[PDB]
Amino acid sequence: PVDRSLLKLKMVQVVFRHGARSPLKPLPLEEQVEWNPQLLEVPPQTQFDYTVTNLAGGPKPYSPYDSQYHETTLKGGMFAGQLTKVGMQQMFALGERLRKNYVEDIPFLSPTFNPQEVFIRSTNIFRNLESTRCLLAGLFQCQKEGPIIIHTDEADSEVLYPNYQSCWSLRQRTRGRRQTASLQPGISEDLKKVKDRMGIDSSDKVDFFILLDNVAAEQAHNLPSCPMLKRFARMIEQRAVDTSLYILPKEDRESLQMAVGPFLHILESNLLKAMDSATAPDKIRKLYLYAAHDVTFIPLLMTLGIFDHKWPPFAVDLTMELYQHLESKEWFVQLYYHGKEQVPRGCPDGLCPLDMFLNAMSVYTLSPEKYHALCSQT
Repeated sequence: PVDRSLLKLKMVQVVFRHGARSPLKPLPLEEQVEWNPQLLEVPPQTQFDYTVTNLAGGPKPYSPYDSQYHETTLKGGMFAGQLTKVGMQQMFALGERLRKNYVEDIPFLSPTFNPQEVFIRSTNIFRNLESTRCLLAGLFQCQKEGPIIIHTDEADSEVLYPNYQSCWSLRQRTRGRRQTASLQPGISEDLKKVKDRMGIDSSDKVDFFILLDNVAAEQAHNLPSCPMLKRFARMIEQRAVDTSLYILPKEDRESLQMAVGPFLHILESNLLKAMDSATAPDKIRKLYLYAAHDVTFIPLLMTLGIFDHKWPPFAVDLTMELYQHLESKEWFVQLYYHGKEQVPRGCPDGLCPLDMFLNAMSVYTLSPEKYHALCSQT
């Protein structure tokens, strides 16, 4: 048994999903809920100025995703996929929770944003950059000692989600299952049933991802959803998860490696920086922030053996704390998901000795050189 009073907090990594937003695509029904631009009013307490650069960096890369979303105008006038004031407030509250843990309860982080203590990375999509702003606003109460810089990568090299367009081997392994996923036993019958009851045309192309997208977005904003959409909300969520897992199952190790392995390699590398005491204390940070996606969380959670079979909700976070025992000099990792203490695969306890944790992750970790080899057929 370890006495936690001799544990000293060294490093924190937070991976989070953006807050509540408008749907990527609306449902194909004559009667749709309105997405009103009034939902985009910025809460004053989240006002924080930042700039975005590439990883170098370097100018903010072009975002194909932002362009794609602006091609879709929802009933009411909002664009698809935009963070709302509801989402901004969720991200702010996550920020204030972090402040409680890492600023107030122990003096780990400065009360004001210090560029040298914090590394910030996001995918290059407006809802993630804005969520990052709101998280920081809550964590630092809109106070900074220096400019906030968010790093983002070119879409073609991005590792913060499974990248199908850039990784040829991943695309090839999953293509067959992706084709047939909605035709699988029990998924297909449920899908047919929900579409029938909702009066959605048999010809319309709709899967559980689209249904879940809309019910989660509508529910988070308390919009007047179709009564049948509400009746099936839980089943819809379950089947969206089943679809995802059929395509990228826990038993397919190599697909998991290519999907999340490079991101895990990043998280591992951060932990390892603690093993070198003298080397580059300049490069090391106290806090690493990554704005990632629900499609990142699912495989990520599975590789850590903590997946709960729920769709990762708006503003969810995965938090990794690294401690060193002051007497023993042993290193320990603690993992939390959505505020809840977790016990990862291959770990005896919630407080996991660093060496055992690293061994567990190493099953799925993918170095950049290996990953690069697989991204190409030739």
